[PDB]
Amino acid sequence: TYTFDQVEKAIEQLYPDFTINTIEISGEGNDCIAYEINRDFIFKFPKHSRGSTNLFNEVNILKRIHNKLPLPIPEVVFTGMPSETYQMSFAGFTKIKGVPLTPLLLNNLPKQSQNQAAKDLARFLSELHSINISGFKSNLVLDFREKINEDNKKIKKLLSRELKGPQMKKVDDFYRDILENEIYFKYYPCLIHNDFSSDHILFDTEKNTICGIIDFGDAAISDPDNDFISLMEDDEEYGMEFVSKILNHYKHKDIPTVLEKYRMKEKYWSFEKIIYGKEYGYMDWYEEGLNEIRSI
Ligand SMILES: NC[C@H]1O[C@H](O[C@H]2[C@H](O)[C@@H](O[C@H]3O[C@H](CO)[C@@H](O)[C@H](N)[C@H]3O)[C@H](N)C[C@@H]2N)[C@H](O)[C@@H](O)[C@@H]1O
Ligand SMILES: O=c1c(O)c(-c2ccc(O)c(O)c2)oc2cc(O)cc(O)c12
Ligand SMILES: [Cl-]
Repeated sequence: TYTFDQVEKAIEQLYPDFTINTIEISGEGNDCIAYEINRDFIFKFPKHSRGSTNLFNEVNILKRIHNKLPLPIPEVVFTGMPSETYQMSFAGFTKIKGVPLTPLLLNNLPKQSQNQAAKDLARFLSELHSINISGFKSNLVLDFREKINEDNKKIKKLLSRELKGPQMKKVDDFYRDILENEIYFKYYPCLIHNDFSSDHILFDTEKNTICGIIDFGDAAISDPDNDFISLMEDDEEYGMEFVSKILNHYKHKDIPTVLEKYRMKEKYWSFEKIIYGKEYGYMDWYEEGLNEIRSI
């Protein structure tokens, strides 16, 4: 964690001409804390080394796709420096004014506004997924089969003395079932947002139109279907019906596939909670995942 004195000092070092008048905490994620500075900029500071690589990733991707997208995205204006601890010490982005398009907010909109929102997200995704990926930096590729095998290995290392025989057999089976299913690894890899959820979609209540996409730190080259299944959850997201509208504008050509990927992903969450948990020292996510795994 950081003091305001630390943030200001960090920025002053690299941007001595930049006058800081105001600084307040803007937000906080698992990877970075955000500061709003002079009410003009969002500055992200990594909470840890791992978070710093997401920050570093966001900056590189945003630089590459700048003015290629049909909706406003953060623009990099300030960058920090690498250390032995952080790949990037901080970054300052233009602030995009607006509020998040919550499930609540969306469902209260004129049926036309909802439909237009679905159209704007579709064409945003269409152009993003169309961006030319050759000449893209290292690390950017996220091969799904590589991910699952690596995860499987991790679950095995973590849970071998935590599960009983029948319970681990269930784990093996699930991972077996995933890996022997071609549709998961068959996609054309494209540049994807990879955390495309309602809290990263900023909305203009005056125009009743989406006015920005934020938080590219998870972006990668992978399965573009990821950017639909993330919006499709019923608890914290928009739901299968609204995403379906988005799918039509996208001109999507295998929607049951999208659906099959959604359901697999929802089941898979227990395992991510174990892994993401253990890695981020979230003993709460680990125990939840562990308890879920010891069940249905
Ligand atoms: N909270 C409970 C929910 O958790 C996940 O969904 C949420 C994601 O976790 C969020 O993203 C954060 O966590 C990810 C790792 O999980 C990170 O990669 C990402 N950078 C983070 O911003 C995203 N913004 C919203 C989405 N609804 C599960 O899928 C969902 O079933 C479950 O109900
Ligand atoms: O410009 C930004 C902005 O406005 C918001 C934002 C976030 C949550 C809110 O509830 C809100 O009202 C605004 O955050 C961002 C996060 C970024 O990574 C980059 C940005 O540029 C902004
Ligand atoms: Cl300067």
